[PDB]
Amino acid sequence: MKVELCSFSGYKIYPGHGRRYARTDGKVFQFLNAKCESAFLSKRNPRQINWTVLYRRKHKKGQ
Amino acid sequence: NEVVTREYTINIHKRIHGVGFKKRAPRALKEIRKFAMKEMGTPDVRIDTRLNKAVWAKGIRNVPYRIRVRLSRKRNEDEDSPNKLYTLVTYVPVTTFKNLQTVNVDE
Amino acid sequence: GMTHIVREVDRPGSKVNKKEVVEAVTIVETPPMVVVGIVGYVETPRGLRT
Amino acid sequence: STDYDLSDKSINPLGGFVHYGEVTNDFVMLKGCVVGTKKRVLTLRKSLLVQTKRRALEKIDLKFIDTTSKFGHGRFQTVEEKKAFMGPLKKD
Amino acid sequence: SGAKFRISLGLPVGAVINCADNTGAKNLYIISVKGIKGRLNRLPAAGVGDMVMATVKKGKPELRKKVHPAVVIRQRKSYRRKDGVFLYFEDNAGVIVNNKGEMKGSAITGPVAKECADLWPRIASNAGSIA
RNA sequence: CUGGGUCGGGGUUUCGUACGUAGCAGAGCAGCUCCCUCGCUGCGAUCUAUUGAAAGUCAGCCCUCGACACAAGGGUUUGU
RNA sequence: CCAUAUCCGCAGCAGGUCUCCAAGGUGAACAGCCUCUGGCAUGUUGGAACAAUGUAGGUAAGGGAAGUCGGCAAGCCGGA
Ligand SMILES: [Mg+2]
Ligand SMILES: [Mg+2]
Ligand SMILES: [Mg+2]
Ligand SMILES: [Mg+2]
Ligand SMILES: [Mg+2]
Ligand SMILES: [Mg+2]
Ligand SMILES: [Mg+2]
Ligand SMILES: [Mg+2]
Ligand SMILES: [Mg+2]
Repeated sequence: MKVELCSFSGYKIYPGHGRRYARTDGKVFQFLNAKCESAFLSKRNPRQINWTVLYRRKHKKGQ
Repeated sequence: NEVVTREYTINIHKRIHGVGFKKRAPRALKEIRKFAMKEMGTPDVRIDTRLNKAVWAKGIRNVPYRIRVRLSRKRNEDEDSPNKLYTLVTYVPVTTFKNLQTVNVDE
Repeated sequence: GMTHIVREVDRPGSKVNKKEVVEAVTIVETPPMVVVGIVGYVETPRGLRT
Repeated sequence: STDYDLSDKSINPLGGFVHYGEVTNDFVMLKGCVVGTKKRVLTLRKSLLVQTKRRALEKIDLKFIDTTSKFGHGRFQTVEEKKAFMGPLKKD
Repeated sequence: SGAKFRISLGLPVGAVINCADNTGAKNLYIISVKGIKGRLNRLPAAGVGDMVMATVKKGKPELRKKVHPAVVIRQRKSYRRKDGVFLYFEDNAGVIVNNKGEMKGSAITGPVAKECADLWPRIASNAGSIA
């Protein structure tokens, strides 16, 4: 088994969950639930969405 | 002991649940009437109008989720019906329902 | 209740051999039973009889 | 706990089993699915046939078991990882 | 000497997938599939790896008004691999072949699915990406 | 089995960061006059800090043993 | 009285029967949506629970008329 990280957020995945997507340019993305997909597909940058890891690292939230 | 009063808080959201938009608040008052009847073993119940206003204060669809009251037993001073006791329900206004218990008031 | 499980596979001649798979299960609770009594039967041309 | 993960975890999910409770007893683990609702009583009988097909004779050794909560979209195995990831909340 | 491992079918008859290779085609109107007996009032669906019979609707006059075989390479309908992952490819695409499985063009655009590269080796060679 | 109910507290989980206060953040603005136009009445969407916060969470989710009373009573029939 | 109860329709019948007066907001507008003056108690009865088939409304992964005598019905476009 391998764990993988979501592509919109940076949360973890265990191997029973999720979906995977392969845009026809020759790239793949992992997603964890319908919430995150719809965000990705609707062309939203995760650095505003304040429940994600990237936001928390950019605004130095925590520490 | 047989003339007594005390305070409660009630969760309406779990008693009215699954009901349509034209029967929610009216069934609240029925439930309240059930609550007392099982609580104080009395089949006679009155309701104060301040309480009714509170329930209908956001219409008939949207009914608040919790509320506090006061119950009182009484002994038919100016009434002679086949019942000898009656209960009474009144309203208490509150900013927050946190951490509150069923206290017993003494007067 | 129910859940799922990962295991490894040693079915030979397959396309999933020496690999991992994912599959569901059911969980069944089972304390130990207790014996209280006995009953003995007998065989007859109408069937059995207690 | 398999022979591989070696985490001090139980079979019970987070938030317990839905509509049932908390298992504190010996259990068995079946492949697939069964009849009936939860909390229902089952009977488990030995097979009346002979078993020679490889798909019956084979043997198994597990690697991983999932203890996510089923009362939503579980994403953590245990509370301990839930805390180490997030951090200290207003429970201070 | 393996298997195929049934998957979820997405492309019934009446669909127009796009073609990937470099022969001149743009569309492929499906008309039937290989390997279906059938049931009353059911439509013969198709998936990845499945070989089908197709016509062209946009391309060169030399190819139109004729029947060809084709093989499917990408679909948008989620399907399960035995590793517990569901997958999809943004589009529906095919390529033209002959009976024996030898492909007619020389190149392929985009990614090919693992589930057809196993069966058809000649397609697998000409593909840049995979899965 | 002293039990089960009502409220409460925790667990899980859904959406996505509450009112207020502070801000030398803020396109600009004309009034004030200590002309200061960073000093102010302030006009002002929006942004940042308190704040992964607030709100909801069995009514057919999990656990408690914390508070409250309550539970011996009723009615109709049955013979080898 | 002058009409979803005083008129005709067998009846306090969802039918039909000539005219006058005519506010605030949005908006091109006596359109449609909310309100004040004035009027009413849901239109010949009520309570409990949410099975089947119905009538009126809605939504649906992938494909898109392959359905059917027939794109019938629904849906798309819709103002400046
Ligand atoms: Mg679940
Ligand atoms: Mg037919
Ligand atoms: Mg109206
Ligand atoms: Mg009525
Ligand atoms: Mg009438
Ligand atoms: Mg559809
Ligand atoms: Mg036809
Ligand atoms: Mg036909
Ligand atoms: Mg029409």
